[PDB]
Amino acid sequence: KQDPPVTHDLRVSLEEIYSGCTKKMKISHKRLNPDGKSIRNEDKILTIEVKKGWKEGTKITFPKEGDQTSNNIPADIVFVLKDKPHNIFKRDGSDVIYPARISLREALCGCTVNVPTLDGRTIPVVFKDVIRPGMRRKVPGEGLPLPKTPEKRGDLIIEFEVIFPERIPQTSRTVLEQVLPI
Amino acid sequence: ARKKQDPPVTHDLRVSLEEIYSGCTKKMKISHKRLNPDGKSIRNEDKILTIEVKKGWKEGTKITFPKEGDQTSNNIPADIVFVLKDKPHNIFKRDGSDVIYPARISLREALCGCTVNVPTLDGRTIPVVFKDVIRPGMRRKVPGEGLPLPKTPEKRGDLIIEFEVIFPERIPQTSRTVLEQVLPI
Amino acid sequence: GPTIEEVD
Amino acid sequence: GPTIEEVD
Amino acid sequence: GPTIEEVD
Amino acid sequence: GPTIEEVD
Repeated sequence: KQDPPVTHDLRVSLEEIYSGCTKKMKISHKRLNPDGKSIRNEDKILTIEVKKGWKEGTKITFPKEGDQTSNNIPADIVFVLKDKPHNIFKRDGSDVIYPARISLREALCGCTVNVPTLDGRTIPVVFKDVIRPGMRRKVPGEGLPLPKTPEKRGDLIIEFEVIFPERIPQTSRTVLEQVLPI
Repeated sequence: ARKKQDPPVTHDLRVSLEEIYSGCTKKMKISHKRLNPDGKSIRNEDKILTIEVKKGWKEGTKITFPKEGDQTSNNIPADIVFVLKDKPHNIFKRDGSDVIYPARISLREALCGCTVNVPTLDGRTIPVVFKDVIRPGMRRKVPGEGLPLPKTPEKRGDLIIEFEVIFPERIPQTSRTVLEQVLPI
Repeated sequence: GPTIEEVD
Repeated sequence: GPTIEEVD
Repeated sequence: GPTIEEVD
Repeated sequence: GPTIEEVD
């Protein structure tokens, strides 16, 4: 009879996933006293080395490190890696999505998007085909290191949102009726 | 001289939107073992279990027929729990007591004006005219054209038109020079 | 005859 | 266990 | 359940 | 020095 696993969410930010980092988690668990008179309280440091590019849901288990409130086997402590909301990107496995907003005019007459990168630069990507709503374009190798092959990286994905007007003049309306494909 | 109860058996009850709209009856035939007169002998029996599906019932509604499970000389037969499940509908999508009508329109229709004939679950058709620009994902509520609220079926949710705006695969340079001069800033 | 547990 | 099927 | 907390 | 079970 071993206590059922005790689960703790380990919130890591995207920059931490990018570089890999260290997390010290201090537990206070209950431990039978050196003499079985008391169930005491004890501190311990559990150090998790977050590998570069690990994915949400990765399990880091420290066996038997839960309470000994019982005369039975203490539960495993299982740290579960969660992604922390980013203010620019949305993570996606080893890819990072960049949401980019454009005018309808830009979606059909072309644009430049100056795309932020993980290392705080911007990358020009000019567009010259129709940009549909929800269209993705990969910028290869500008995502997160692949946790297994961390010399190699995934990609950065540009996902488009196309901003329409409310009002269109009469002349524009007649023209767009005559000229639009399908 | 005590018995003891088997856990409930679950069974899905799949029901279309139109059937949720109006109500219906469903007959489930259950074949189960029953304990004879003598408390020792066991027969197979069939029994019809009739479920009046109420107007507007939501997915997950439970309809329990107590002790309709297999009987032993010894047990309390299990409850048979029917759980209501939506049948996917090929046109509508269910959202509680709202009904979503995905309407696919070209970017032409989206920018130039168009008209959408909204079908209703009971056969009617409601034309809705859009004079202004329609955006991707745009919703337009058609009041009271949804399902009965199940606790109060005099009452109705809404039908929501939700637009997907289809863009062309390509635009030839000749078009783009023309588009450029007429699309707003 | 059946008892109904309703979804709100 | 019991067998259940829908009927017309 | 045991208390857990990040530290430097 | 935990056991690591990975998402792929």
